[PDB]
Amino acid sequence: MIPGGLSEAKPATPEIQEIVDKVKPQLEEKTNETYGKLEAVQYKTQVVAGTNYYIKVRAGDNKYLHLKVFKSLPGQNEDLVLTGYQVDKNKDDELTGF
Repeated sequence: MIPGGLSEAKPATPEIQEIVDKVKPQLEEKTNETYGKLEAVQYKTQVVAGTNYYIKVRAGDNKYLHLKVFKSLPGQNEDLVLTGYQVDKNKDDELTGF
């Protein structure tokens, strides 16, 4: 039958790291919250009224983060949008139910 949770988990390339830079800059200017120039190390994708993304970004060559990059649809707001993110989380942290 169908699974019960998020998808798998792959490494983050420059494109995926751009996906974050797509709404993560706004993310930063959204909660007036700054991180410190992070890079993507891994990520995934969700599934809703479009397609949400989840990118795991590092934070100091050792710390990490996790932010969103939702992609609505062309017929309405094709542009991207942040559904929720994360800061100095960890490796054994959770990603769903968030």
